[PDB]
Amino acid sequence: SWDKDVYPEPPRRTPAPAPQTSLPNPVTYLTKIFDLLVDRPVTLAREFIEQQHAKNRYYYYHREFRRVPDITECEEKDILCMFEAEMQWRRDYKVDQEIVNIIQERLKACQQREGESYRQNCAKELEQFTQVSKAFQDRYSDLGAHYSARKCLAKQKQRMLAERKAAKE
Amino acid sequence: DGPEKNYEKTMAILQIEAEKAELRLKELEVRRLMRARGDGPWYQYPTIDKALIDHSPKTTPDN
Repeated sequence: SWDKDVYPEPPRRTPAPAPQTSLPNPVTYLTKIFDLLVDRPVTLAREFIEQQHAKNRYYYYHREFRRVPDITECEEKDILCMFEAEMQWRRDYKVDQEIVNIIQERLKACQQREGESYRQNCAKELEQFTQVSKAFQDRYSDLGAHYSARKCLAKQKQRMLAERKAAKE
Repeated sequence: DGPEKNYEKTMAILQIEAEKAELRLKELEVRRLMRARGDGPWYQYPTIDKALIDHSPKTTPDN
């Protein structure tokens, strides 16, 4: 259901069953018992419920907000423009928080899946999380509990002044 | 209701309150200037009415 591009899953490499002993593997019998006593009734119930859902098929939509002029293109006391820009900035802040959440989910999934080789096999995920975390900390950090778009603008201006000072040295 | 109703109501409320704040600052400045100069309709402390002056031949010629 979820876009596999957003949440990448490596191809599943499952070893084939190659028993060498002649003893009856209790795991196989237990799995068959489970599939007979739980899976079948659960699947039948899900089939019934999915039929009922398909009988009454309705839709819900993802609301899309158009881009609005930022706080940079906003007069000193233009309360209307400032309100629009502040709402857009808060929406962007929420979206960036969710982006960081997605990256963290990727990192956790990689850490669990790779088992004992997570340190070497999740370097790419660690790098992606480091990049996103540094970007987020540069943008949304130290603002405080009363953060506003004007405060990010001020922090960005301070950072750009520091960059200019470094470049001129 | 829809999320846009609160949005537009907030915009209207912000416009009204900003106009109120600007008008309050304007009123304070206007009152200060009128009190300092006394060249407006406010703070016009009364003076002697010139209709009381008697412009008639008095007793002494030098008035």
